[PDB]
Amino acid sequence: NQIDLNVTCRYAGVFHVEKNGRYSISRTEAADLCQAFNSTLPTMDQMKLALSKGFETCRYGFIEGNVVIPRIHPNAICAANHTGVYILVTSNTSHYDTYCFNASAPPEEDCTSVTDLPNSFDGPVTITIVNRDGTRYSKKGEYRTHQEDI
Ligand SMILES: O=C(CCC1CCCCC1)N1CCOCC1
Repeated sequence: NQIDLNVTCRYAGVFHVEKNGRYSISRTEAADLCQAFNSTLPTMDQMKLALSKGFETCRYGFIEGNVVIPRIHPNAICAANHTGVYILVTSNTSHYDTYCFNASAPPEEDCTSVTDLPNSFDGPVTITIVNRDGTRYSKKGEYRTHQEDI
């Protein structure tokens, strides 16, 4: 009973979270997952400020109201070579990664590692935070509040 959560740098408090190395989070699970990091789904304004500070990924993830990819450098295989906060318009499917926003993070680029899952609740799952540099933090708990996500 294990969940891997790959996390990034925080940019103006915004960061990316990928679950189990594949697109696998529903919108309900995404809000619960950010709450476990004492965080919320970013607003579009919060995401645009994060982009302006250096944030980009090559993965679709939820924000409040949309599924997006923040892009700085054009790349043909990331958001069809677009720049800016690219918004997914047409998809058949419902599961993506998520973005999260923590208001207490530093104002600009924070590329230190994540060393805690501060607001997870009691549960049976071994949850492992995996940083880009490979460092890990594990703790037993749960974050999902909706049965359909378990
Ligand atoms: O776990 C924590 C805080 C513990 C430490 C405290 C300083 C920042 C690095 C790690 N967070 C989860 C998601 O990003 C914002 C905060």
